[PDB]
Amino acid sequence: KFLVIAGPCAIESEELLLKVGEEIKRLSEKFKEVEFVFKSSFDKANRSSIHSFRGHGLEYGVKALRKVKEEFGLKITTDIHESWQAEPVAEVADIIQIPAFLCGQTDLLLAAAKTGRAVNVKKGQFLAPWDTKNVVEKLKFGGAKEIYLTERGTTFGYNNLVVDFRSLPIMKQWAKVIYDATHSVQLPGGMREFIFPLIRAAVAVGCDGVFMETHPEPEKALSDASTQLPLSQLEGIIEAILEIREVASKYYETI
Amino acid sequence: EKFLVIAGPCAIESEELLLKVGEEIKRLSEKFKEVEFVFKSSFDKANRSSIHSFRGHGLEYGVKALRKVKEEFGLKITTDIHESWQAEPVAEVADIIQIPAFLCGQTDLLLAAAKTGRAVNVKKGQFLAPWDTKNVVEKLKFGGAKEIYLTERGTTFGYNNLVVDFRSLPIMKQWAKVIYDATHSVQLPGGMREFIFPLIRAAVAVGCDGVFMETHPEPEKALSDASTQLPLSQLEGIIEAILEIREVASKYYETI
Amino acid sequence: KFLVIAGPCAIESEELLLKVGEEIKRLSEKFKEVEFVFKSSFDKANRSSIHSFRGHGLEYGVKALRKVKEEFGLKITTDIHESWQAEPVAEVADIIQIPAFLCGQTDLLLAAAKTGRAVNVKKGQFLAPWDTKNVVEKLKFGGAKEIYLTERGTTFGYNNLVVDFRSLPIMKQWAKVIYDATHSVQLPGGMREFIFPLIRAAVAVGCDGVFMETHPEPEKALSDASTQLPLSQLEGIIEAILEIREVASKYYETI
Amino acid sequence: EKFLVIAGPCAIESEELLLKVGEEIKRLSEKFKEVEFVFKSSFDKANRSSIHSFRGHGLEYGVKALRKVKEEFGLKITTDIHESWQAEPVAEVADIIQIPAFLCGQTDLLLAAAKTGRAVNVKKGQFLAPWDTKNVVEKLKFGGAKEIYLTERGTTFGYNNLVVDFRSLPIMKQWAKVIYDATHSVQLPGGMREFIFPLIRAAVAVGCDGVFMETHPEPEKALSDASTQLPLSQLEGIIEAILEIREVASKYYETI
Ligand SMILES: O=C[C@H](O)[C@H](O)[C@H](O)COP(=O)(O)O
Ligand SMILES: O=C[C@H](O)[C@H](O)[C@H](O)COP(=O)(O)O
Repeated sequence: KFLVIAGPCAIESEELLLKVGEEIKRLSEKFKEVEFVFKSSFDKANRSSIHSFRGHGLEYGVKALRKVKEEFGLKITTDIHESWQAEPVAEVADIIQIPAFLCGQTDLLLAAAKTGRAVNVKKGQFLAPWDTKNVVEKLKFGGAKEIYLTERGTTFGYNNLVVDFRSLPIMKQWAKVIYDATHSVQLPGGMREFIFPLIRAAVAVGCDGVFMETHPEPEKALSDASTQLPLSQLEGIIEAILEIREVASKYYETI
Repeated sequence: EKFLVIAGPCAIESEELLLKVGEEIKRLSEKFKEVEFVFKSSFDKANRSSIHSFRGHGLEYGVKALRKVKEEFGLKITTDIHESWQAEPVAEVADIIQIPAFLCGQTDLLLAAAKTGRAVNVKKGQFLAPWDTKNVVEKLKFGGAKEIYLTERGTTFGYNNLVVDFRSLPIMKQWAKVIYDATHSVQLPGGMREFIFPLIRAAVAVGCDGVFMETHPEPEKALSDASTQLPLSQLEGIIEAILEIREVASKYYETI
Repeated sequence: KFLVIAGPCAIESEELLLKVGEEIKRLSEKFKEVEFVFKSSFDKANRSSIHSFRGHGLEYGVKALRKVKEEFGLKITTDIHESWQAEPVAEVADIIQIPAFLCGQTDLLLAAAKTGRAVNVKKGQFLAPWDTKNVVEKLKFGGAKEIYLTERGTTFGYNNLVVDFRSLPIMKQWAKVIYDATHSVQLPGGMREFIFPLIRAAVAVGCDGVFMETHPEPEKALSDASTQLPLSQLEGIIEAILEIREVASKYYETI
Repeated sequence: EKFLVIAGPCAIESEELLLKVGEEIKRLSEKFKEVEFVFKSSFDKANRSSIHSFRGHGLEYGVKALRKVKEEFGLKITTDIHESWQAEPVAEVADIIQIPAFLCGQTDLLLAAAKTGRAVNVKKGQFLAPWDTKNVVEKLKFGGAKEIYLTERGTTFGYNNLVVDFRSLPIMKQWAKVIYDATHSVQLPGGMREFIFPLIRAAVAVGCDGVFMETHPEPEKALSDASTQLPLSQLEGIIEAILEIREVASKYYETI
């Protein structure tokens, strides 16, 4: 079924995770046709500034995510940054996420694949659509069975990203495709006004799921404040994409 | 608002080809009554890569052929101009005067089109940022244009490649009606037909005021853009699909 | 010999042209090894705003340029924007310049070639280096014998241009290459601080000439105010590029 | 200031290959006394496109081979790290710790290199703007780095292509010494050796603190970057040329 990956950008506190988790649980009950996966990072490994928020550590993060899975019975996903983190994370993560900048790091991919868990690789801003084939092959070599490729924008000049929707049908040739509606509109080193419009495009073209970061009060988020979606708007956007998908799916090309 | 569909053969290879495509467009206009069809075809391809490629049969012949289409089928007409002097004669048959992408900044050409009293559709240059189309519209308004369109046809992305930045649609909608060019946006400067349909679906899901599509009875035999012109028999199905997606997505279109 | 095309961006007045022309004449006498060509546009056909300065017309422009050629005996070059302007311009212009946005307009190229004059085509911001071969062929078809291709930057994201120096050796395969030091640093819709550094790169790589707009008081220019080079700095930059060229020329690849 | 030349085989294919290249570099260091040579070679290619491509013989073997080069030729050494834990062992032989382009933003890796007390050279990411390297340097300084370098190795320009924006050299010089990577800047992601020499000439004419060049006795047989590694016999001539261009251009280098 259609996948929806959502949650707060960073694990600011398990309290925050539980609040967002509650709403995601509710939506989960309202849209039985959709598979929800709760996402949150235990560490922001590449903030621009050394003085910005990174997180509270892997242990605190895995624990908080554990609380969410136990308290709401929701699937979990979080990203790893070095090979050694794959094993401890796979304890609670149903899907291991590979950061865009690290999509080419062979050891990280193999470490993730070895855990037996599903792997979702964010397509690097520097990577061409057809070059993701090699990424998938590495993961298969490492034993991965459930593989996802996430479109999150491509470098377009300086401090700007563009979404080349031709990438969706191309990557679909070798993996399930997810569209990241949050980071695709960000300006490296973004405009929330473009999040919904581009999400509509993604489902009209055809993808296997959408990725969206949401926060009760984006204004106060410790990361991606200007792009995280207000929690109260999540339901409406999901309903909208299911409606558009229902109609457009009739024309999705056979890949 | 009535959705605009601009379609027709890339070039006026012959008056016969035009009537053949025109006949099909006329039939679709009778079916899709919620759509405003505009027949398009260039009397001249002024910037073919090679000096040896087909350009056309001249302005006189072209206007004459386009007039035959309007007279026989009662369809609106659009064609592009390349120099200021062409605006007047072309305005005699063209309901919408098209401004080529490479020429979207030529002040005199814009002014020439504007003073004819006809609608003007400017192809956004492959080098132009979406927010910079504001001054292009300002020039047209200054010149007397009352009905203005901006067409998204891709942006330079490395060498011999174009990418469609759909953020341009809501941005340009701030100052003009927006049209999505489904044919030229997938061509590799100096074409990939498999991406025509998916990208047009994205355009209507995002929200635009119309779509531009070149169609030919037999693309394979086309004298220009043979790789991207849509087979005529496929037009009806594409239009039905974009109307369906437009309908379901419409309640979510943001207000400017 | 090495070509140096210089002059004020636009013909603000024949007075301005004579002042710049005087200095160019002087430099002409100081550097006999260089072929100087005076440049100035009689019309800025694509200003962003309808309210910006365009010029005083073709007649006034051709007349002013005529005064410069007669009073100083300097070669002349100016750009045309529509086919009909080719003939009247060729009366005084030794080199007819084709604007970057119009480098693909067949009739404009043929009209310029038919005049018998030399033709310098500014490479479009949208054009790939290898695609200039077709441009040259069009001009040869039209009778052109002396053909130049000018590097002036390539579209790089929005409102930015990058100079891919690989273009110099590539275009050299079919025409003489000129490097435009002024427009290459401009930000469409620029930083004067990068003009000199990039000029040095151009001569180190290897070109047949340089193009530079200069004005007695750039601060007061009616066009390209932030990028035109102060007249007083022209001599030093020219001396610098001749010195660098003298040394680097030993390594210019055989094309 | 003493010009820096970082050179060596892309990968440590064997300790034998290293000594062969090292011998030539040692000879050039005796001739070009105004140059500070640093021998470079990766103990691991952690991001080859294919899982089937050559990666290396391990960290232990690599450090051992690099140590043999330093001991036998008395040359400075540099190699890249891919994860935080590698910084300590690598710092035992490496005078300069290199940070891969894709990893230029990984805070922990930067911090790990910085606390070793060794110099750190960060390859500017293909996705990073020149002005955004300021925070990368800030992180290193925060971590204890006293000698920092930023290497220009090209920027993403469309698909499978990189362009070198030479404006980056004077921009990055504001906060660190700048090195120009002559090998990777001409490679087509997922190589054009004919552009290596001309672009390196541009780099020195613009002004940099050093150049980075991969060289192999027989590029054709290289296990990595066989298309762009410079034939060893050509190194001397390239170095002489950049020193000559640097000299003549130097009086014109702008002050930061
Ligand atoms: O503006 C021109 C449009 O891109 C056309 O598709 C153009 O005529 C391309 O022509 P060619 O196939 O000669 O490059
Ligand atoms: O960062 C990696 C450098 O670009 C190398 O040249 C890299 O290993 C490229 O490898 P491949 O030839 O497998 O794509």
